[PDB]
Amino acid sequence: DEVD
Amino acid sequence: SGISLDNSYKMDYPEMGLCIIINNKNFHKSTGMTSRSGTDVDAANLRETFRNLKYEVRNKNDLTREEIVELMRDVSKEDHSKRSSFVCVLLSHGEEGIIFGTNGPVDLKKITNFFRGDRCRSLTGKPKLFIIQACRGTELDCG
Amino acid sequence: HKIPVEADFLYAYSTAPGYYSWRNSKDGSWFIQSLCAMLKQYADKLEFMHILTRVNRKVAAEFESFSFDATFHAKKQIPCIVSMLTKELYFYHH
Ligand code: NA
Ligand code: NA
Ligand code: NA
Repeated sequence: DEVD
Repeated sequence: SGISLDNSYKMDYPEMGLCIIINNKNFHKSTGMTSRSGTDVDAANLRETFRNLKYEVRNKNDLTREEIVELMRDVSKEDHSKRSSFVCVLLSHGEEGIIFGTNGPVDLKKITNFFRGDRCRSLTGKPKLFIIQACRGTELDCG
Repeated sequence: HKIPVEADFLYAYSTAPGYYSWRNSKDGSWFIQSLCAMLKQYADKLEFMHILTRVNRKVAAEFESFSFDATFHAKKQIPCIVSMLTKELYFYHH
């Protein structure tokens, strides 16, 4: 899970 | 004929319309933005999904901010008279009101203004859908 | 009759104003994953706002972040439907  | 109701958009034009997918994965080093691993899975899913809805899909990868603006301008100047609707999907980094080209940011208002009722007459009165996978800031929802 | 120049737009945002949005490096983004699944299942049955509402429910219910960093761990997301549409939208006809 990563953020944009 | 009998009584007619007009509560639904007319979606039986010869074509459903365009589906423009902008898939930004790799960014110029000087921007400091990370590579968006997993975005190709999104782009392939969207292409197949909108294909089965009978949209004319165009996938574009790794566009600069200048290329995004020129693409949107050019698409907005096509003749959409035979098309029911328009769809644009943006996959990128972002902030509130902003999406990133590979070399810097673009105001979302600049992209959507090309399709205003007074600036794209062959889409006036037709639904214009913008689907945006990007951050809108840095807050986290704890749940 | 004139039409407002901002009429007949729909913005399907992956996340609420001011918030991060989540993307899994293996499975794709939470929002796009869910959007495609709901269009596949319901585009021949439901009006578009009701499809997007099912997307809201699926993102909110089925996803939660996992991170070794406490700041980014166990977080949730809700998408944000912004409609200036003037009619119902069905992808089918006749
Ligand atoms: Na319009
Ligand atoms: Na978003
Ligand atoms: Na997402």
